[PDB]
Amino acid sequence: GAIAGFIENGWEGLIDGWYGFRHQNAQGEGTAADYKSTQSAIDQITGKLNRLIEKTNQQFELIDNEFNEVEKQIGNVINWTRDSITEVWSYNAELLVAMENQHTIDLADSEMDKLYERVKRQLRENAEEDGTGCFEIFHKCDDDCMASIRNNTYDHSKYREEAMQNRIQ
Amino acid sequence: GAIAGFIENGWEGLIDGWYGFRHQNAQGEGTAADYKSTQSAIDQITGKLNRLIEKTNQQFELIDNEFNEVEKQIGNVINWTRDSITEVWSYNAELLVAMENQHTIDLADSEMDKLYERVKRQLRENAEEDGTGCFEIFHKCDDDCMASIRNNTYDHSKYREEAMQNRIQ
Amino acid sequence: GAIAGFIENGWEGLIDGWYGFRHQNAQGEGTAADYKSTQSAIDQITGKLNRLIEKTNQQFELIDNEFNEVEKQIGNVINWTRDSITEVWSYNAELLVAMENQHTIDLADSEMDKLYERVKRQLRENAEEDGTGCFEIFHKCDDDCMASIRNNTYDHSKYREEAMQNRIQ
Amino acid sequence: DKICLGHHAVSNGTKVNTLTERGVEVVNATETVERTNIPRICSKGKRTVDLGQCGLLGTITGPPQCDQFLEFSADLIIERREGSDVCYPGKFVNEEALRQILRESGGIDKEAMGFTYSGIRTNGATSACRRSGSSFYAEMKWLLSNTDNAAFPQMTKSYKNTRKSPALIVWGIHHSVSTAEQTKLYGSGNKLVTVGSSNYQQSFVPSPGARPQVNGLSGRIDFHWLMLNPNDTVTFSFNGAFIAPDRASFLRGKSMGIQSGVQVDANCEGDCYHSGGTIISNLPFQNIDSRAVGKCPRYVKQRSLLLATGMKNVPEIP
Amino acid sequence: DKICLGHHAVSNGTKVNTLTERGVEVVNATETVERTNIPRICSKGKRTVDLGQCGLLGTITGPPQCDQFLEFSADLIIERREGSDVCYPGKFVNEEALRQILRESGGIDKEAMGFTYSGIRTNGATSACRRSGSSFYAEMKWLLSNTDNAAFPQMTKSYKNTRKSPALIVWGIHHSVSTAEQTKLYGSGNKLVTVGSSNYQQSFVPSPGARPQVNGLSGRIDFHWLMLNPNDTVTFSFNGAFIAPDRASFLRGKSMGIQSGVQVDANCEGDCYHSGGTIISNLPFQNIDSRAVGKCPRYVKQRSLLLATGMKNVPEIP
Amino acid sequence: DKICLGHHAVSNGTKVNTLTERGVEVVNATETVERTNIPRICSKGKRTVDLGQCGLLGTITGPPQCDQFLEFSADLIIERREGSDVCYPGKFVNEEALRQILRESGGIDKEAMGFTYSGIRTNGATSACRRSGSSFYAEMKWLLSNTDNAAFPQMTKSYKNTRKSPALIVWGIHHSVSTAEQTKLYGSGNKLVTVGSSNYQQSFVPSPGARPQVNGLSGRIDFHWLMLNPNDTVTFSFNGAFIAPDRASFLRGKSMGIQSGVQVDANCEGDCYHSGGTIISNLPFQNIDSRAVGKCPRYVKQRSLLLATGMKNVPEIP
Ligand SMILES: *[C@@H]1O[C@H](CO)[C@@H](O[C@@H]2O[C@H](CO)[C@@H](O[C@@H]3O[C@H](CO)[C@@H](O)[C@H](O)[C@@H]3O)[C@H](O)[C@H]2NC(C)=O)[C@H](O)[C@H]1NC(C)=O
Ligand SMILES: *[C@@H]1O[C@H](CO)[C@@H](O[C@@H]2O[C@H](CO)[C@@H](O[C@@H]3O[C@H](CO)[C@@H](O)[C@H](O)[C@@H]3O)[C@H](O)[C@H]2NC(C)=O)[C@H](O)[C@H]1NC(C)=O
Ligand SMILES: *[C@@H]1O[C@H](CO)[C@@H](O[C@@H]2O[C@H](CO)[C@@H](O[C@@H]3O[C@H](CO)[C@@H](O)[C@H](O)[C@@H]3O)[C@H](O)[C@H]2NC(C)=O)[C@H](O)[C@H]1NC(C)=O
Ligand SMILES: *[C@@H]1O[C@H](CO)[C@@H](O)[C@H](O)[C@H]1NC(C)=O
Ligand SMILES: *[C@@H]1O[C@H](CO)[C@@H](O)[C@H](O)[C@H]1NC(C)=O
Ligand SMILES: *[C@@H]1O[C@H](CO)[C@@H](O)[C@H](O)[C@H]1NC(C)=O
Ligand SMILES: *[C@@H]1O[C@H](CO)[C@@H](O)[C@H](O)[C@H]1NC(C)=O
Ligand SMILES: *[C@@H]1O[C@H](CO)[C@@H](O)[C@H](O)[C@H]1NC(C)=O
Ligand SMILES: *[C@@H]1O[C@H](CO)[C@@H](O)[C@H](O)[C@H]1NC(C)=O
Repeated sequence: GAIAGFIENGWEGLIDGWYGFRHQNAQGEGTAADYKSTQSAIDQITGKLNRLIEKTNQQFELIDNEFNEVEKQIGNVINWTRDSITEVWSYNAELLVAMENQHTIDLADSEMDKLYERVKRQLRENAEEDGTGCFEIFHKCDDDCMASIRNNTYDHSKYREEAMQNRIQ
Repeated sequence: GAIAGFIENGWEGLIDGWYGFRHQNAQGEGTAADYKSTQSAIDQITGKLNRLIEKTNQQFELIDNEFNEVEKQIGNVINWTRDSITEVWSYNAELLVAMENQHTIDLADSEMDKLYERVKRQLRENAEEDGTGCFEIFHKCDDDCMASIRNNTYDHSKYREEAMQNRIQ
Repeated sequence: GAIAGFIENGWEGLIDGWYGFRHQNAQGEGTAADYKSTQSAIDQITGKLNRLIEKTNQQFELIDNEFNEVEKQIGNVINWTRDSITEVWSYNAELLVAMENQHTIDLADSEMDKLYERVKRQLRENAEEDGTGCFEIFHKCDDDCMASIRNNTYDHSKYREEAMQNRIQ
Repeated sequence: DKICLGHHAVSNGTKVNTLTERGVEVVNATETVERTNIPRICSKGKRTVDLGQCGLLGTITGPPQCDQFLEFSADLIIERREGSDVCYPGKFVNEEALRQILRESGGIDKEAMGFTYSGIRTNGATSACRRSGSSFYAEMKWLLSNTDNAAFPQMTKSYKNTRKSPALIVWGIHHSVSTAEQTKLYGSGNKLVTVGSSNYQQSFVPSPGARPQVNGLSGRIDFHWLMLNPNDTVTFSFNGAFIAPDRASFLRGKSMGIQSGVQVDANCEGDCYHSGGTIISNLPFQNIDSRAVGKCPRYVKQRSLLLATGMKNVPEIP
Repeated sequence: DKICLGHHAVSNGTKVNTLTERGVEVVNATETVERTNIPRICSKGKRTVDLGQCGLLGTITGPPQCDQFLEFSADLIIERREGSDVCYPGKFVNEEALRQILRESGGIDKEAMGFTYSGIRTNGATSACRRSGSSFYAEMKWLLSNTDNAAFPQMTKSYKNTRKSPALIVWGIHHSVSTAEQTKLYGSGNKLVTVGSSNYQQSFVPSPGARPQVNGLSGRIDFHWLMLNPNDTVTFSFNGAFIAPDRASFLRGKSMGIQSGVQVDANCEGDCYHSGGTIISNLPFQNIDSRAVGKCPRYVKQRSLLLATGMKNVPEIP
Repeated sequence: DKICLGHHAVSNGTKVNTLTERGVEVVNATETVERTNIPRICSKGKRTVDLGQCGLLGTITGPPQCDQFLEFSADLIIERREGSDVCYPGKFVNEEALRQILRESGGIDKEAMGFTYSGIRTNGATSACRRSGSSFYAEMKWLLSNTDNAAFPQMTKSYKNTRKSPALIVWGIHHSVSTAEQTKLYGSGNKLVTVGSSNYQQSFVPSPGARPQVNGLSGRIDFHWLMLNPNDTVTFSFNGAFIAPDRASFLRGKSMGIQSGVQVDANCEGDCYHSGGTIISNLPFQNIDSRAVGKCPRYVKQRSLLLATGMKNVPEIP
């Protein structure tokens, strides 16, 4: 009945956010979402969306005719030009999406690290990494203490004596 | 009257470099720039610049006439082709700059981390992270000691006893 | 006769993998490759390769003649269009390769960090970073112990007492 | 006591592509390539003409089919396949260039050219241009000799464009089924029509000869056109086989022309059209029609290109 | 005791380019731009005709050089520089459009048009079209008066396309060295040839006059062509100087035409060609020929673009 | 004791765009799209001709305006709007193709064609081509009958290109105001001009008729041109209404032609031009003129695209 964070698995139960906290203390197990990192990621993704929505003001008119076919020579020149251009946009679209998606995925991982790194820096010398995305806290952390971490009001100085004692022996 | 590093703020007083050190000891407060990380970042940015300066040897000549308009059919085919091509380069330019800028910004952050990580590895077990981009040094570090860190000549073995003593209790 | 990991140097002796381990204990020095990180990197690179191999089904036919030159006006329009398109693909190719290579290099560094970070998290409080990509292990690690690390079966709890003792004094 | 950092995931994962992987699952994605078509012409906010049987070029010469459109006005112009520019069998020279011109004309304003004739019939008519009875193009005058086989006098008519915009001038050459018929209409001898401007100079000769019967007729009237610059003049010297214009055309302003085979809708509002309907989309790309016109997303070969709108989906360890 | 993490490296490093650096060494790289050419036409799996001396347009009219190809069939068509569409000096009108049509025709199927003549010679022949002795185009009939200076009667021949595909119709106008020669062949007076269809109407006049001697001859036969729609008819009214067709052409299906000056190979299998050979490559780009045709990688200016297939190469500290 | 790591920042931040953000402040940025124009033609290092009133095609036929340029030489050729190819009213056939040819000719070298005439006037002149008194095109000969209404004998002149480069051959057809005037000049009867080469064959007829007065004249001389292959010959058979050439043209080498309405400067050095001046820039893009020519940066719609040349700007906490 253990818990684990990122690094081989996500949380299908986290349904009110993208990134979040999951803890276990004497009061039991709990899971809450982090707002700041979630919104930051959402802001960046929608940012891409709006960018790809930016319409063009370039108007194009008919250059040939599908009722009465134009002359062969100029007609083949036109088809050759359009097909060439189509090849170009198809390539651009394929590359754009592939490139964007690679970045969307990476910046998502990036946000996860930043959150993990922030929590690590809050806990100072009062905790150790378990290697599953979790921290082993070497003191009593009731639900109020866990909440103090989630809102960045955890004062490690308060727990430092009790923690280092339990860590050393 | 505290000091803080990267993570929510830059230094407007750092005017002789891109990345730098800021310390406070008994001798007071001081700020110096790091050369290596600054130059590395400058080398990468100018590297992009030279790449975008690479001119073309493709020469183009007049295909129509702005004094005496060419025939309508071939004239409209030309305008249709040029406008289509213009749409392509406008897209490329927009994407190129957006993509470059995203990378320029990220590699700049990257250099900051590397510098922070290097200093962390110099200090070994003699310091702790405060979470504002700074290190709390658990021994006396005069201006000479601070300089030893900046030029990567800090021998943690020299201060290790005094440091671990102050960290533990 | 010391050893050093990544951070200013690669290993020309590592010839059976991309990433690997190098240790020294009483039994001497040894070097082994890590499979998982090596294959992951290879999977990503070949992934790019297959993507760039994806052929087109667009067929193009002759639009002019190199035995009997076509009319000047339509002939110059054609050359102008082809040259313009050639400029576009030359640009795309240059950018594609430059962009891919930047990413190939970065994801390679990324894999190195992940491996280093994983090992760091295995060792817990029983080791310290030397700053050359290596870990100073503060206990006896025979060849069997070194192997336990490489296959992620190192139980830090087993060595924790002996390690913290040697680290503290 | 223990606190873990994590990210959400689903069982409802959708695959996308990247630089390296093909089919990597992300939490959420959206489509970038439109395939959703509206099989109607969304004409709201736009003055629209459904020419139907009236060919676009027919709006200038004026066969019966185009009588309603002789001075039309539009923001959107719709050609139909059943359209025809012709009653008496024939075709325009440089037809497509002319269509491209009229598609963005915003419509046409007609003006009398004021030609007068003497010792000649102008009541040239045909069964093919039936308007009640036998008739002819509404903007043209089919000129004959006077009786039959009679000599057609040489003539020289001119017209100046006293307006600030160029004038669409259209005339026709008639090609009789036989020299016997050409003689019956315009008299004997070789026939020449010359057309002079100040940036244009051409010449025209009838080509009498047997041809297949179109609408029961083996004769052809081929039309020719030029644009007359402001204050410039055209001059028509001829001696028979000439289809004279009665009025000139002036372009009203700006419009857009399409060809389609679907109905119009005045409730929907669109700006990108193809023959099969209207494309309304904020998506950057489309896979409906390469020849789509107006303000459209770029056409691509692919039917689908999913853009990741969520992180990589990593299943929870059960 | 100490454990280090590391990555491999070489002394055999190869430089590539990135966004920032130019010439950064990586462990391993591969080429993305093909420069390797196969100086042969890889024709395996494809029915191939090496027209050689037979010009592609010659396959329709049929000079001696093209006698083997009068009803050819192919998937790949190869034009050669020594090719010629002509025996008696002349050229097609709209030649390139016609070539582009025949290059993807899959070959041609010929069919008699069934013309019959009276009070006229049809045995028009020349020294330039030598087939054993003096002869003429195989699919055409050079029509003369009857004796010499004799009057050439007006005629009117027609042909309907009773097939489901359009028919390639080709006729010729003869331009004599002098009016003296034109008279000797077709009699005195002005000569007119008219050609009528149901979407086509043209007219033709001979232009007798002195010209440089090609193949010893100062006369020219210029060819003209149209495509006859299914169930539509063409009509030829004329009175001399007319080169009548004997057969019509029908396109067999689908093919691809190239121009080349290198040999064919039936063992190699390719799909991208240029005049200098075949490009077989999985590479996305090529720097061989901008005008390469078939299914080809994109042409680029650069001869080389190395793609990194390995990490950055960092030398070991010795 | 405490040591902090940091990065610089400013209050003078400049906004740029990325994949995700729009208007993210960076420390420093530079422009990639040129908008800075030099309203002059930077001609340093380049031999330059400002044709002025001489139309480019006029350099071949030689009206008075082009007398200085009859054998010009240049690296850069500048057309001006006030330029004219004509003294006696008329126009070239295939004019734009010819312009495109001459724009990169590097200039022209003229050579006598050596025609001689008998029983004919060659002193055809007009008030429109005033050079001191009434005159004509410098490289042409206006041929007449001999007295008035007199018969114009049939003639046949030929010229071979004995040089290693193709020869620009130009001739003219004259269109009289009336058949009365055509008769007065070249005698009665239909007039034909034939032009024969070894890859060219055409025919020409005058079209006498009333036209608007240009320069007081209702007559038109329309010019025609071909390129004569080395060692090939042209032949001119005619009987009136023919404007004969006196000299042929040979292309000097390589140049570039532009149209402009701004002055020239011999101090500035440029390589990218448009009608409004010269673009000198190392920037990859420009937003000045889509039709700019030479070696230019790519044209874009946007006026500005800032490239970040510094890190993200993060203000210091006060
Ligand atoms: C999965 O990704 C899609 C694509 O981003 C998400 O759907 C999007 O949801 C937002 C908000 O619900 C929609 O925004 C809307 O904008 C329109 C236009 O301003 C407005 O009228 C609406 O009221 C709404 O604010 C957006 O259009 C919509 N995108 C699509 C393509 O439908 C979806 O939310 C993602 N899934 C999850 C679980 O978040
Ligand atoms: C340096 O990079 C090149 C390029 O990736 C590597 O060469 C590649 O090696 C692989 C495996 O040896 C080749 O895969 C092959 O695929 C074909 C087609 O399916 C198959 O017939 C072969 O049996 C093989 O499986 C690949 O083609 C080849 N690429 C090239 C361009 O030759 C090379 O391995 C890299 N160097 C090192 C030391 O790994
Ligand atoms: C803000 O970014 C701009 C753009 O990079 C920086 O301006 C650049 O400054 C460098 C050095 O001062 C200029 O290099 C120059 O190259 C030319 C040509 O070789 C040479 O003649 C000069 O003597 C100089 O070495 C560069 O041209 C210039 N770029 C522009 C567009 O002016 C600027 O330095 C950045 N701001 C700060 C505070 O660094
Ligand atoms: C242009 O492409 C269309 C699309 O298939 C084709 O139907 C048409 O025949 C092409 N034009 C010519 C002149 O072949
Ligand atoms: C080509 O585009 C220019 C730019 O507006 C326009 O003035 C010109 O009329 C166009 N050409 C034709 C034939 O309409
Ligand atoms: C098209 O480009 C080729 C390549 O140099 C050139 O040889 C040819 O002359 C060009 N076409 C025309 C009409 O100039
Ligand atoms: C108008 O035409 C007359 C001759 O018809 C001409 O003299 C004049 O220059 C033209 N322009 C104006 C503005 O009058
Ligand atoms: C075939 O041609 C005849 C006249 O020759 C015409 O009446 C008919 O409509 C055409 N089509 C069919 C399917 O018979
Ligand atoms: C030059 O022209 C003559 C006839 O005028 C011809 O016989 C010869 O083949 C041509 N070429 C050379 C190189 O003499």
